[PDB]
Amino acid sequence: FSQQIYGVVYGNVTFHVPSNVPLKEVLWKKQKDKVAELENSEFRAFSSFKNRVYLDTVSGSLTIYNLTSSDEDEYEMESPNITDTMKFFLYVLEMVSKPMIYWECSNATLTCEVLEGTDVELKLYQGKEHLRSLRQKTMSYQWTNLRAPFKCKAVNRVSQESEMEVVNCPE
Ligand SMILES: *[C@@H]1O[C@H](CO)[C@@H](O)[C@H](O)[C@H]1NC(C)=O
Ligand SMILES: *[C@@H]1O[C@H](CO)[C@@H](O)[C@H](O)[C@H]1NC(C)=O
Ligand SMILES: *[C@@H]1O[C@H](CO)[C@@H](O)[C@H](O)[C@H]1NC(C)=O
Repeated sequence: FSQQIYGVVYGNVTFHVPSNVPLKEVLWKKQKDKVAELENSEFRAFSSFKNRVYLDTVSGSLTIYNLTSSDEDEYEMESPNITDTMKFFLYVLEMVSKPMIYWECSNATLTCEVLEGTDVELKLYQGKEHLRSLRQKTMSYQWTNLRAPFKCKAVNRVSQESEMEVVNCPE
């Protein structure tokens, strides 16, 4: 088992583990270090996870609260009567802010940019047409026409915001 999980800074995520036969004990590790456990009928969390994790005693599912970038990592769940691995790679992303659109009339160049966001992609549209996408926080485009306004969308795994603007240039 392997799973890709996307969380937001300061938010939380739950690593859902197949719930059938209740687990008697369960151990969660972040890389090779202990995160939390249900051992000998007692619960305990370790290091940075004390006070910010919840462990489902039935399924063994782990919930991590108040995510921070350091939390981005591979996590593994183990239980005595569970043969196979339960691996989860958690990515912690900051949400995108609203994109800004500006232009230069002289060289008919339109630029879109966005300040905040992790692994952001900017997508540009004019009318109902998707003109381009770039995995960057700034993207420029030389326009051929101004028959419709431009829409720029900033998107990442955990969020998205867009801005729409009409270009004002002398004909
Ligand atoms: C955990 O995140 C969810 C959305 O993913 C949110 O509804 C909830 O408020 C958060 N839990 C806590 C305790 O803040
Ligand atoms: C989350 O952690 C940050 C510091 O890293 C701080 O805002 C606070 O300790 C936590 N926030 C909440 C709502 O628990
Ligand atoms: C002109 O267009 C180029 C790209 O074609 C761009 O790099 C530049 O910022 C624009 N503005 C000016 C004043 O040249």
